[PDB]
Amino acid sequence: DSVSIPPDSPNYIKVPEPPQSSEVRHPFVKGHLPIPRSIFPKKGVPEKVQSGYVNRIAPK
Amino acid sequence: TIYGEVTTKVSGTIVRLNSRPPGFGLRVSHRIFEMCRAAGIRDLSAKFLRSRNPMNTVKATYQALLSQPNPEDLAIGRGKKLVDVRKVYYGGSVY
Amino acid sequence: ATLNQVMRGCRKPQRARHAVSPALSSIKSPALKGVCVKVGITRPKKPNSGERKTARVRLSTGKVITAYIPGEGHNISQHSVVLVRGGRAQDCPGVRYHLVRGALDLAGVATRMSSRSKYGTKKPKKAS
Amino acid sequence: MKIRRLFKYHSLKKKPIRPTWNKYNLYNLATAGREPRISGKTFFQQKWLAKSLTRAYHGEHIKERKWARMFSRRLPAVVNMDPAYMAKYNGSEQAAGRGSGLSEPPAYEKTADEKPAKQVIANPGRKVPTPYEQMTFAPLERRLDIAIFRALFASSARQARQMVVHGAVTVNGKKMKHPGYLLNPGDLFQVDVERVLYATGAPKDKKLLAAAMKAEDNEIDPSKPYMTPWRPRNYMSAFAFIPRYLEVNQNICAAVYLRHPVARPGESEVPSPFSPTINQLAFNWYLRRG
Amino acid sequence: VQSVRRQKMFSWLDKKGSAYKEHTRQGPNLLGGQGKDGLAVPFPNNPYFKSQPVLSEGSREIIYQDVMEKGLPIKAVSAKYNVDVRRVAAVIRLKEIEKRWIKEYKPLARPYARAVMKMLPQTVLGGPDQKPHESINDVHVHSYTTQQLFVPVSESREFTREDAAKAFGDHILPVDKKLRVPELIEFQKDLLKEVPLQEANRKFLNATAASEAKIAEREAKRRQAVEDAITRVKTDRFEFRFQEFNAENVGHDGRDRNAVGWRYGVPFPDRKRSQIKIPTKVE
Amino acid sequence: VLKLRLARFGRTNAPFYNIVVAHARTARNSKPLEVIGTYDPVPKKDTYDTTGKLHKDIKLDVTRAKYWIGVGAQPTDTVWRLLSLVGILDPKYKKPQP
RNA sequence: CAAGGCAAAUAGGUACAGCAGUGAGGAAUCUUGGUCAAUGGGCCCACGCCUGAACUGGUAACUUGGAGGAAUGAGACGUCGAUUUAUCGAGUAAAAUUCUGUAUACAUAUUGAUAAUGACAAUAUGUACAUUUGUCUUGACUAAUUACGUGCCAGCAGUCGCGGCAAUACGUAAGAGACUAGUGUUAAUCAUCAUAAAUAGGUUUAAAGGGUACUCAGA
RNA sequence: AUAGAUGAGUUUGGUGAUGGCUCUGAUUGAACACU
Ligand SMILES: [K+]
Ligand SMILES: [K+]
Ligand SMILES: [K+]
Ligand SMILES: [K+]
Ligand SMILES: [Mg+2]
Ligand SMILES: [Mg+2]
Ligand SMILES: [Mg+2]
Ligand SMILES: [Mg+2]
Ligand SMILES: [Mg+2]
Ligand SMILES: [Mg+2]
Ligand SMILES: [Mg+2]
Ligand SMILES: [Mg+2]
Ligand SMILES: [Mg+2]
Ligand SMILES: [Mg+2]
Ligand SMILES: [Mg+2]
Ligand SMILES: [Mg+2]
Ligand SMILES: [Mg+2]
Ligand SMILES: [Mg+2]
Ligand SMILES: [Mg+2]
Ligand SMILES: [Mg+2]
Repeated sequence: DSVSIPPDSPNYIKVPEPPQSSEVRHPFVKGHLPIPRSIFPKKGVPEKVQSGYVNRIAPK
Repeated sequence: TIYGEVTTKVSGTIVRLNSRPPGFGLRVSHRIFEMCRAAGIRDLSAKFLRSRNPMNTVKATYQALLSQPNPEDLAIGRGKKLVDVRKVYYGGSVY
Repeated sequence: ATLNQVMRGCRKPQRARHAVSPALSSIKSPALKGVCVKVGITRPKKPNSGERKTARVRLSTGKVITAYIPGEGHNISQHSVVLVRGGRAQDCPGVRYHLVRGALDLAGVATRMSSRSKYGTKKPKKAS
Repeated sequence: MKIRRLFKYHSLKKKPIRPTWNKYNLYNLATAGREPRISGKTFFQQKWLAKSLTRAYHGEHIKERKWARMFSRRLPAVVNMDPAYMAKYNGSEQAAGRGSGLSEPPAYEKTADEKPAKQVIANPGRKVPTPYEQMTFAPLERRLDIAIFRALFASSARQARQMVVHGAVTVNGKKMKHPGYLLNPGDLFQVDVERVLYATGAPKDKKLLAAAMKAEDNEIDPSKPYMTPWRPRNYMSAFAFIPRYLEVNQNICAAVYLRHPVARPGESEVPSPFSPTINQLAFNWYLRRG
Repeated sequence: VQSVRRQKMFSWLDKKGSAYKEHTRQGPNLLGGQGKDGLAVPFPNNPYFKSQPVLSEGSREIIYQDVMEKGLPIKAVSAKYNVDVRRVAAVIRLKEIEKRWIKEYKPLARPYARAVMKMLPQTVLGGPDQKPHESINDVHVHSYTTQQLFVPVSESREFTREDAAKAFGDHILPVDKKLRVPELIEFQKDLLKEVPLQEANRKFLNATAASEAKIAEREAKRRQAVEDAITRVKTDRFEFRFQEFNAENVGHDGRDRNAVGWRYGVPFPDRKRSQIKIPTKVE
Repeated sequence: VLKLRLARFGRTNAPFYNIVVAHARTARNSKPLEVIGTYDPVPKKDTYDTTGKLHKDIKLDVTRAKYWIGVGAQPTDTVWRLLSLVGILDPKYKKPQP
């Protein structure tokens, strides 16, 4: 925050709304994104997160 | 609005009236809009199921408004309160 | 029907209804070009009476149909290229099409003032 | 290009109520019929009559297709909760009897007894209807050009639309040139002071000014578009009102869009010159546009 | 010659419509006249729309001093003058803009202000407490709370607002928690316990003053996390802002509303009706 | 060959990019393995800042990008310049001082 | 490798379902542009080269979004059409007056891009400009009227219908009701249609109970 | 996602049913006519 919030911005005074006071219906977004692959197994601690793993598979 | 749902049959003309929340409006056909707008109803949903005979649609609709489930009688019959949830929530009847 | 009868395929598509203009509905086309094989007159059925100006057109698809000529007076004749659209003459049997007035050879009603877009009539431009 | 729909904008024969401060409009509003004739009309003839009357005022400058989808079946409302009631009662008494509370004797017995029964416990201000039907055209109250006209910064909804299109309005300190911008709760729109004084000021008359050449307070300045000293437009008081979803500040010609218009029990916040009977038919028309 | 319809107009416009040509009184002068509740009706055919009063110029200043000089919490100034917190926050923003103009020597529209304020009804916050400006306890009618439910329960159950909230839904709250100044309930409960008014007011200020501390603390930590995620690299021309995010939060099927990136497998909606192509948020 | 590159999206005269992990020999805008972030080339300006300074908004999952650079991903020249500013790689080009 | 088409004959190429473009077919769908500046890709130690991928200019109301002007306007004691020739309308409409400077034009700056490279354009600011109406309907469904002409003729028609000499339904005139840079029509799809009913139908007399019930599979 | 469920014309001397047809709503990578 380099420039102070002027009195024109709606964020000049923060007055949070009470819960369940709005029912805005967001529109369904079309399209999808590629699901990033998993790098570790879902059970157990893999050898990839050990102490000397990088120094073993990428020596100097 | 009316109490709950009602379905009346008059000689192959079935009418189904449903109670709707406030602000729903009279989303009903033309002849039911007149009867509701005259009796003081403002939120209702109707549906003809079998026949749309002009005469029997008015007789079945009028008979349905006179055969609504009375919560005061349903409670004494079963021996249990039928609490008006919307009345307890706002502390009184919000017309 | 029972759940077993439905599982075996009792529900089938309802029998198709014939279209008003089959030559156009069959191929999803809004209009078709054709040559006039004959230009004559058709007689309405029982209730109505008069002479309906019709034309036997050979569509570009090969079908020969009978089209109604809307308006008062026409310009087409034998061996005349005209555009055909849907819609039928209700009192004429077999006349299941109309001819477009602003078509290739068929001209629009010249002395037309109301509903000119229906008869392919340019504006008189008398004001300009 | 003047379209055919704007020819008789203030017809004294048709008497359409328009969103402006014109003197011909004031006469049509004052002499409007107490109730349109819907005695023997069919359901369609009633919905079309109500749609024509209301659309002559609400969103007059918006196409029928754009408003057909801008129309929303969601009529917001609020209820007033008295802290004094919620602090003394937990709502159980409202479920006494058989679920709907105790029964009170009929009206033809109360007055018969000289002693009036004790006041029934309930939240104050209940059993009063809410005018939901009057909120049919609430979505229009969110457009920027309309909010400017409701803040009394313009003499008409069309004049306010020109202030926006001509870069004279500033929302949240940023220039806004889209009259269709839908204000959000908390937005602060500001109009140029010069355009407000001309829009709401009196016309610049040369004949009267010609006599005032030489013959807190203000002075004369013929180098301005409005007549000096600035005085309010004629008949402006008949249209002077600010709804409660706006917080206007005339010193700087700025206003804040506090919230969206809502319906309260016994009150509506949508300025509409038509009765619930007409707003109920207009609402029923736009359910299926037929 | 003028048509008879114009002749009737100017006749009415000079005899009965002359009272509106110029505003000489102090207050609203509308066609509908004073209503049954003391408020002016602008349109006679719509009795429900009324000309609600406005905060007078003096009242706006009083609100500015209590929130800026005296440092009282907004919830306290709201409950004190019966002004909604959303309006109190607006009166301050608008007043701050005046101080800018007065400081920058900009001329205020004083002629327009005075002439218009006379046309509108006004409330004077201070000595004369005639009526509250507005209801500060209006709760929003939630869709779930609008349904007609008649729940069967035992003949002698104590069905409270907590039980009613659950009858509408599992996630619904009672109106006791949907207030903008919920401290008023705890304040009213003190009076029931025969607590002196002077002490009840003390607990109310400390309650509101303490609630705003948490709100101001949440916002501070929030904005901090928004900055800790941004890496600002200054180049010779611009300042590159690298915002960090978790690229794995795309949902179980890749269709997540809050996912970051131009989604694949979707054409342009630029040919669809009711397509919004103007800014929807001027932040 | 895995590459950290940009997928040009947006409209005419309104460029918008996706930072993606895709095989080199594939279509530019084909569905990649992952979307690491976005990149907007047109510099923006703070709303209430009258100083005239501009900036560029770039969303990047640095943790996910470091893993791919570690296993042998080859970022393009544009993505290389971005990754060098955040402080992951060394610049490939520099302004000659002489 | 074979075959037919085009080219080729002592040859052995070609197939535009790569971009632009032509002919044909069709109711019907566009430029034989610029640049590798941006993004991507091939080759290269490097520099660099190539890219009808791509980015950009062009054509079409095909669609969507936006603009396409606001305020004042009372006796020009003028005009026009009906008609209870003095009533009802055109009509605040016009003229005129006071303002704005929207699309757009021009100019400056910034930006798309940086190690360097800008084909083309966006955004911002300043100055300047007030520019079209079109189309359908008008018996009922379905919002909206008369007069004349025509006389089961000419024609209208989505459904029911209209027209046979005093037609609100045809044609013309005026008015009125609507949408509007679009408006109608044709074609198609969903919904209407519990009108193939899983959710959720029905079969005495209206479409629909098998001539019969012992029985394998199946429920 | 808790507001979302609607009809109209037309068979009969007449009435109530059965059952199609058409209109009312939304739309198109549309075409045509008048613009
Ligand atoms: K039926
Ligand atoms: K080609
Ligand atoms: K390149
Ligand atoms: K009939
Ligand atoms: Mg027939
Ligand atoms: Mg006409
Ligand atoms: Mg080929
Ligand atoms: Mg051809
Ligand atoms: Mg490259
Ligand atoms: Mg190299
Ligand atoms: Mg401009
Ligand atoms: Mg290069
Ligand atoms: Mg009618
Ligand atoms: Mg016609
Ligand atoms: Mg006619
Ligand atoms: Mg358009
Ligand atoms: Mg049998
Ligand atoms: Mg047999
Ligand atoms: Mg048999
Ligand atoms: Mg019989």
